[PDB]
Amino acid sequence: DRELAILATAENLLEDRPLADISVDDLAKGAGISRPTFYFYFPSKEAVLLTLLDRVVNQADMALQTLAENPADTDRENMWRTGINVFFETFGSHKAVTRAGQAARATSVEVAELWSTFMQKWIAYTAAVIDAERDRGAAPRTLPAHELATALNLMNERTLFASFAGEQPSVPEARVLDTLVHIWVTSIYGE
Amino acid sequence: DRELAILATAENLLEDRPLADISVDDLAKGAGISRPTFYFYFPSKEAVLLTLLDRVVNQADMALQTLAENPADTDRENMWRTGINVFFETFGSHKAVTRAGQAARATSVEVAELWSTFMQKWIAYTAAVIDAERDRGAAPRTLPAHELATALNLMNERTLFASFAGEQPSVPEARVLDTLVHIWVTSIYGE
Ligand SMILES: O=C(NCCC(F)(F)F)c1ccc(-c2csc(CNS(=O)(=O)c3ccccc3)n2)cc1
Ligand SMILES: O=C(NCCC(F)(F)F)c1ccc(-c2csc(CNS(=O)(=O)c3ccccc3)n2)cc1
Repeated sequence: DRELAILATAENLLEDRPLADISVDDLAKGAGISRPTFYFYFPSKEAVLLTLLDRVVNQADMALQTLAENPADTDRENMWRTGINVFFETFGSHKAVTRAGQAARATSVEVAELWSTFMQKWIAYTAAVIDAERDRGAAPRTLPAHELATALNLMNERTLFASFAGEQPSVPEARVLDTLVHIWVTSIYGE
Repeated sequence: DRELAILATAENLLEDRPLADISVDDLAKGAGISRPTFYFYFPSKEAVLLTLLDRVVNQADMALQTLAENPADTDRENMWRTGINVFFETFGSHKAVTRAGQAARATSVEVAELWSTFMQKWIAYTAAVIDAERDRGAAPRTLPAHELATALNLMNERTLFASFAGEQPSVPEARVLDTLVHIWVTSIYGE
């Protein structure tokens, strides 16, 4: 639609500059519509970023749902690698939306609440799998599962997103998946 | 001095509202000086937060230097707990400066560079200790030490600061030290 064109324009421009430096007029021009026509689709450029983030977050969530329904046939190291890889590939394929969406957590209650809702969901799912591993005798009962899950999820948020943004310091993007898998597997299966 | 009074006023006000909602006039009034007298001590309210952050960061750094010079007489779990505790206690004793200083990373190159410099230093020291543990045969050679150190340091930044801010999600403050120690010890000593 024109909606999909505004979203694509926003994602393209965000690869060059922050949302602060993008105007409604910029988004309209790229989508081949006028400013008032823009306001028919979105109330604000902040609504455009919220929608972009919502789509990327739901893409990751559905990928993880897909894996949870269809468990891959592998050792525990590859089970966790496959789950972390959802986030690495999904967010790493949308770096500009990731960077801008994280930055908007500071200024938008709707972005903060979106991020908070899905992090809670991914932590609860992490904990449920760690608890399943403990129930079947493959993982030791150490930390409370939900506390362990929370810190591992927060580690992944900061570490993946520092890598994608090329922050100093950061793990290089080509090393970050193996880095996180090591810490997940040792902390989940380690006495 | 009047300098110390401005710094104390800023830290007190930051416990109530963001730097965005604090004026130079607010800082002058609390310190018992006029606005132009304020500008004799600091160029801007942003300089006041930079100085507060610089003092808290250097306090943590010196505490860690103190431990590095005078190694406590304990098992490896208590060695790592004592190091992480520097950050938990130092930043956890200055939550308002922590929150505001992290938020200012987005808008101030000097705050971003301060934070980046010390994180590099703390990661290099982490890696140097992991490498010492590997050299003496107490830790296995798994991940490259500096990559492991980077992800553990970034985990601590996000997890400690989410706890202090009471974010949803977060580990409760009373559980966060034990949570992080578990993940450091298992990931550093785990095959
Ligand atoms: O990174 C994460 N969070 C942070 C997100 C960020 F960074 F902020 F973007 C994150 C990583 C992994 C999981 C997860 C849960 S359970 C599992 C195992 N795979 S599984 O059960 O789906 C599976 C995989 C393969 C075979 C069988 C089951 N992996 C959840 C969250
Ligand atoms: O949390 C950290 N970083 C993130 C900071 C944040 F969160 F962003 F604020 C952080 C935690 C621990 C260390 C560290 C290095 S080495 C050691 C062992 N203790 S030691 O060598 O100093 C020691 C202790 C006791 C006995 C002997 C030696 N601990 C470094 C950094």
